Amino acid sequence: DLGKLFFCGFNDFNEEVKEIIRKYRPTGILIYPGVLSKEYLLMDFMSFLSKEGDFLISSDHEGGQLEVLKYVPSSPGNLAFGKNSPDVTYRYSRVAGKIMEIVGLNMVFAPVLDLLSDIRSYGSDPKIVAEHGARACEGYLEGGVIPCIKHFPGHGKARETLPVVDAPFEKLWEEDLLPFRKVLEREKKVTVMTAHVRYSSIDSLPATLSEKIITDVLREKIGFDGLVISDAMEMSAVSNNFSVEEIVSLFLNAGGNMILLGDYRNLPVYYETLVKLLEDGKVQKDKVERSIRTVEKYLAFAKKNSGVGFLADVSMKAVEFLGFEKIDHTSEVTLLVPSSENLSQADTTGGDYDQIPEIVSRFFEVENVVRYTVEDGPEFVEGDLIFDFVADIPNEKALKAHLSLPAEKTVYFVLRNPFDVRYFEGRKIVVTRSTKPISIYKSLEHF
Amino acid sequence: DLGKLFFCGFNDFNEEVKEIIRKYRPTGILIYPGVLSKEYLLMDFMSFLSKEGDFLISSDHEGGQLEVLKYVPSSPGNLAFGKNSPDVTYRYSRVAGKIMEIVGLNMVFAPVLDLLSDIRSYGSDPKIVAEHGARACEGYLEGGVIPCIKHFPGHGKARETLPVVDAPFEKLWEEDLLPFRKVLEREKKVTVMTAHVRYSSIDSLPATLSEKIITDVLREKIGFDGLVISDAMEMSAVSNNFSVEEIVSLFLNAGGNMILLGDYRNLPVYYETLVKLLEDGKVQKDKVERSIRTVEKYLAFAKKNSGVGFLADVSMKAVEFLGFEKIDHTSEVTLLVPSSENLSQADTTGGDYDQIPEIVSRFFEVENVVRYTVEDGPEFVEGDLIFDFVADIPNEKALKAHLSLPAEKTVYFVLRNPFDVRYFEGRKIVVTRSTKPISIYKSLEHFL
Repeated sequence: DLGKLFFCGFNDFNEEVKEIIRKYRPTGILIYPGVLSKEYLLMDFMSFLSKEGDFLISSDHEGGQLEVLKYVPSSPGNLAFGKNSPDVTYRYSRVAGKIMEIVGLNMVFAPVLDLLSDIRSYGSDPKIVAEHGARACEGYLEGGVIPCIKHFPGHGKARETLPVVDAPFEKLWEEDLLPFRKVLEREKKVTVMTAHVRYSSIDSLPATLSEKIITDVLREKIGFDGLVISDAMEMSAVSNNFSVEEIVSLFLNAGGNMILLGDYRNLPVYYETLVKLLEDGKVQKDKVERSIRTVEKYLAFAKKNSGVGFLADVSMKAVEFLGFEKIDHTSEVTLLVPSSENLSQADTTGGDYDQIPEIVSRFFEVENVVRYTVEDGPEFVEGDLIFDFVADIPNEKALKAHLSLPAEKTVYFVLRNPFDVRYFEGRKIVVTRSTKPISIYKSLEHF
Repeated sequence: DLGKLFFCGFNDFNEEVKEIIRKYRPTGILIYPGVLSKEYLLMDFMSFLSKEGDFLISSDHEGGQLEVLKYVPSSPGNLAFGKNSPDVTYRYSRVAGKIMEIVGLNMVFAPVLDLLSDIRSYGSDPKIVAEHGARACEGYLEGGVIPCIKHFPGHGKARETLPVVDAPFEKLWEEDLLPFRKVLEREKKVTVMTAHVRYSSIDSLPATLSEKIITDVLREKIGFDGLVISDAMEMSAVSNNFSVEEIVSLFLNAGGNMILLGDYRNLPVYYETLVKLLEDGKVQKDKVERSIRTVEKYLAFAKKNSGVGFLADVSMKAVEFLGFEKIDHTSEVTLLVPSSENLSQADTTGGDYDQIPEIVSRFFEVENVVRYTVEDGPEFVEGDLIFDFVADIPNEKALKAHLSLPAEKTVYFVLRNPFDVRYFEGRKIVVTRSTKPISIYKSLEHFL
């Protein structure tokens, strides 16, 4: 139940992350560049989430200034789009959505409806902002991702730890809030992210922590009853001014639904805080169930597809182990990595070899990497454990170099043609049928 | 008319490329990493093709070993997939197809139906290769792109300028062609690429140029009356052993439809060889007009959207020029480009500024680059032409530094907040609403 109320950022994928997700079951999964820029990890992560349950998976891929998804054509951004027809915004959004879906994302942290008063905004004109945001939201929706409008009730006027807007509510309602009204009044399956700002006309609390704003204006005045999510609670604007206990309770009591933690590593403290609040009766249980239900309702209509995780399975299924069940964590391994013989523009082999050291380092302590050329084979070396990555064996000379290695403690990764197994009768062999990072990554993971 | 007969590879996009394309009207545009890896070029190229006509836009994105499109999730490759359900191959091909489509490609040079005898083949058992091949072709078509099976009738056994396969035609028919048969009689909407191999059981000529293979084994025996495309004719296996004249003739007369020039620069030569061979009667007019029709057929069912091209237009449209309409292309520009700090991993403005000199290099033969810190302003600088790219103006000492620059030679690029314009009253100003390469590129083009 309580994991539904949490949205977590991940900058890596590893046993710790797996553990946290299994232990607390947070529904919200925000994936950052430390995962995304390493497509084998992204694929594994998605494979894992596929098997583990039912998640809202998001990114900060707004287009323009903030772009993290390689898969999605680069956008000049919202301010550019602000001078075009809202139809094209619909167009870009529907493409981003579609690609996001294929990849496996089912939510996006966008569009920004804050006003200019910079390139992250559609513009200074409230109507134009609303027109674009609305079409943006339908685009994303039709593409396959639940969007998220930010930052309610509008961050555009703010001034500096917790920034402050002193516009009177009337001004706020006609200008900053307009796009939020239009969008919510027209699109339903939309989430809303709250602003870490003090609106000195209406509450001393930051909007994120204000019931006046979330309840009185968002839920009531505008009558929005969908998912409300915080900005990241570690940001200085709130974390420097409030205890975790204050934060968790104020937000939930204000009507918020999901707490966003930019750092998954903060979940055990936040979750246990909430457990306590429920025991204290300081957070009314009905408010928690309402949010769980709201969360599950979005969960229900979000797309649920393996995304890119299927590619991790394809890869794993092609691998063969020959001559061993497994081996153990030896602090160090020496890696014999063949040099990038091919320099043709479309061939990716070279880079794949370049990545091997870092892949391996997720499982062992590489300690030593030495590069060797294919035609000679590798130069004899000694170490506790030795991985010899094999591309091809072109000649008896090389073949010998490869076999001079201590059979008791080398593992040959037959990366290309499996019929190179023949050259290692009665030795320890990993047959990937590819040089790709993911194939190598999955192998090691299966020790 | 006969631009339909040509497929040309482009590793760049520029005034020459545009000129070849308008002059001769090649149907097939094959785009290489030289353009793909520079997204703003990819965009302007698609925008251009879009305004100019109706093409077959393809890439060598096989997946696995050969990957060229950032947009497509990487794949472990056909050999890996060959140990998987054919359904997954269908699955990949479809997502790959659907992405190519969004981007603006409407064809792909895959799958490889060649047998293993490595990582680019589905495997050694032809049964398996057949299944995966057809599933793949189905996938790509479902997604929006016409595939191209290759290389007909199969490179797998090539013994290594012009390789030879000496297998009995029966072994061929039973093994290497098995997949070509299976895909080809299930999916008429496919295309076929020819192999630069000599099959000694059939012909002394390479398949690319063999009427015994293209007409007798493919068009008649198999049944295939769709698109036949050459492997690239500059490849030595044909370049070293035959002349342009023989090449254009043997191929077209063998029943091949599109001639692939790896290097679009060989077009003028190849093109005029054909127009002469037509006057000479050394090339059968029936086949030329037949091929033109086959090509138009495929074209008429290929997807047509501008793809990523619209993003060029969107970027262009958000730009205003203020205080001039055009500037004389001087010999050198000096670029004042802001330097960038520690910022979120998600923020691309910094990488964007780094990219400005390569962009401007496309329009100037010499350039002095100086990097200034936004908070200080630009150090005073001289040049025939100065481009002052402005992120923002936080202080007065800095605004001063920007303003001390000479107003008849310096162009200010207001990259972010268009409010900033006010400061540069009456001066020459480019208001992009983006730090993105494409916006800066589009601006320069427009004032030259």
